[PDB]
Amino acid sequence: SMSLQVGILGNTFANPFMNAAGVMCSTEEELAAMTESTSGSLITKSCTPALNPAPRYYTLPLGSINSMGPNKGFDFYLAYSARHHDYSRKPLFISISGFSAEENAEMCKRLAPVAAEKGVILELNLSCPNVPGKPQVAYDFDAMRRYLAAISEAYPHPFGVKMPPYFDFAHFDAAAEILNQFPKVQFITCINSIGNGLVIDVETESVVIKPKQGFGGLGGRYVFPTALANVNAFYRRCPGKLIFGCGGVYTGEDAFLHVLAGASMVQVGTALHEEGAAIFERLTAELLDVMAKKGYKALDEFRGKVKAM
Amino acid sequence: SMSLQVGILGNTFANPFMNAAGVMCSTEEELAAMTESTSGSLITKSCTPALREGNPAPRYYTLPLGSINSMGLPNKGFDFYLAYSARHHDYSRKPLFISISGFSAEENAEMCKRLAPVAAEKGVILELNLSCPNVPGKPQVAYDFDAMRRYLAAISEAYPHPFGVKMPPYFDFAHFDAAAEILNQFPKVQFITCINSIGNGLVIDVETESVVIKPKQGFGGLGGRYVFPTALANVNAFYRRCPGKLIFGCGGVYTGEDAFLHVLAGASMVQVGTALHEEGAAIFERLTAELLDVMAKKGYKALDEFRGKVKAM
Ligand SMILES: Cc1cc2nc3c(=O)[nH]c(=O)nc-3n(C[C@H](O)[C@H](O)[C@H](O)COP(=O)(O)O)c2cc1C
Ligand SMILES: Cc1cc2nc3c(=O)[nH]c(=O)nc-3n(C[C@H](O)[C@H](O)[C@H](O)COP(=O)(O)O)c2cc1C
Repeated sequence: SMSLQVGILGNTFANPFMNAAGVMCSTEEELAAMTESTSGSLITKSCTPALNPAPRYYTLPLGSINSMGPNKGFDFYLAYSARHHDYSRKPLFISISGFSAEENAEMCKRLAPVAAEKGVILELNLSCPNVPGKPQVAYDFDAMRRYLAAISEAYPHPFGVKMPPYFDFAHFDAAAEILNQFPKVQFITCINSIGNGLVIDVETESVVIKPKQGFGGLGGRYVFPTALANVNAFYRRCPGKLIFGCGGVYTGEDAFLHVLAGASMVQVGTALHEEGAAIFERLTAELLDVMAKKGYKALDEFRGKVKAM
Repeated sequence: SMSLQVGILGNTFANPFMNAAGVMCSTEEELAAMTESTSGSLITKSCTPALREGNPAPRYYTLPLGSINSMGLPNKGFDFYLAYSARHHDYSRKPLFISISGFSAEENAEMCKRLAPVAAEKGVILELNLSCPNVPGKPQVAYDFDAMRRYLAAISEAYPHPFGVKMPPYFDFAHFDAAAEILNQFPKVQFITCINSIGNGLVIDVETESVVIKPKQGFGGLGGRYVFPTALANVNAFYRRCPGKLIFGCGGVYTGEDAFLHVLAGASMVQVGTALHEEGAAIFERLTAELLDVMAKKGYKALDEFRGKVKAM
């Protein structure tokens, strides 16, 4: 009849839904909750080789702002991949975001045998937007290329990159031109949060998060049109790669638009932070309802088929 | 005993509010309606040396939380807005800004040369648009710092008066610092408007499975509530890094509280785009009353008492 299945990266995902990196994925107990949910997959917290002040998160009327910075260290998440994750349940992604090309490369050499033995999939975070002193790596195309070449030399398996939003076609073209030179980059996740927004509270006349003078990354309804644009822009310019959509998903109708724009998988951040892992039962049901009303039987029938006018 | 007055640029503004460039300001009838409204000021549509019809329609679309547009600088031509500044605008009612958006530094400098005598006699104030995010082929000038420096040097040579610049949003501190370092080298840049729309978003209709505006494959500039936290961040980022310039806030203003936050972040004037497109010029009566109500509840008597005073917890 109808299916939400996604056959990519040598895996059959039950549906396109997973958590966004950093949400519900830092403790063993959250990973278990994610693994136990009806999501098609899950991803770990972006980790650093070794293990920001609070409040570092804040629920907004239209979404969220965050200045998280915090992880249990690479060894923990590599261990969770090694012999703690139930792969018969769903595939697993691990997010890494070392502070240099060398840290990332070192971490990948370590991951290589786990990935080969267990099937865990690397997502390299080039876009993280609260790193004090270090702007988004992918906003500096010379640094982008150096990271991607370093990882490609150190890592034998395919991997993905999590990208910041871009806001004009020259940057979309330049980024896609670089990514298209690295065959091991098999997927691109669009988008990380929109960086360095600022939220102020009317009553207290104060910023709502402590680090970085209140500047933090935006998620949720604020970022949805930007996320769709980036998904579609890279879908069009990187036809040899998969696009994962991330940003602004609250309903199956939101997920439908991400897929229409080009998304293979659909990550859920702010809405999952608010709803918990039961959201995935609602999203799959809502996605299927939209498809039923349109007569679609599989995602491959409309992925990327947004009609221009 | 409370006041919304703003004393900047040699004028007294009755209040901080004005239209955002491009909204309700393209024809004489719209400019007259802005002048008759209670806004403290107004600004013309960004103009080119010649008249332009702009991008094919539909090119504007109302979103749940704001708007998307790819207008493409439809405008009556510089000569029209110059004549409005010189001969029709009632300066006893309120000050006037003229926005210009030539396609090259030389286009902009020729327009400024003709504007200069009108600015000297009548007092119209120039806003240079470096951020227009829908001109097919031409990317946001202020996203290329070499072009930005070139445009500013060209206008500084051509134009004798202080002027302002309308800026695209930035999203990291390296870019905030690069832009502010350039701006601080041009003494004639006296105000900075943050922000123009967030460029090249994309909206798709679920029912039709197609983009909602025609140009550029449906990609267009976002306005309205989507952009509010980004707009506040840009206002405060430049407020901090350009202490010798005024900051004008633009983006996401639908209420007097939204305007209060802009001023708290450092805005001297507050521009209103999407919300004004939807409500019309009566919005300014509501915004002033709402802003006065926020200040009454806090004991503020003037905007100088809290402008820029956001507390970093
Ligand atoms: C609290 C929080 C923590 C996050 N941590 C990470 C992270 O560690 N690595 C990463 O690549 N993205 C991180 N993100 C960004 C999300 O993965 C996602 O890109 C963003 O929130 C937009 O999705 P949304 O609109 O569904 O929230 C984080 C987001 C939030 C709100
Ligand atoms: C229909 C429309 C036309 C616009 N035209 C211009 C323009 O000609 N020049 C300019 O600098 N900005 C233009 N803008 C951008 C607005 O001035 C403003 O920066 C943006 O809409 C964000 O403000 P808002 O959230 O209040 O809408 C236009 C915006 C819209 C929606």
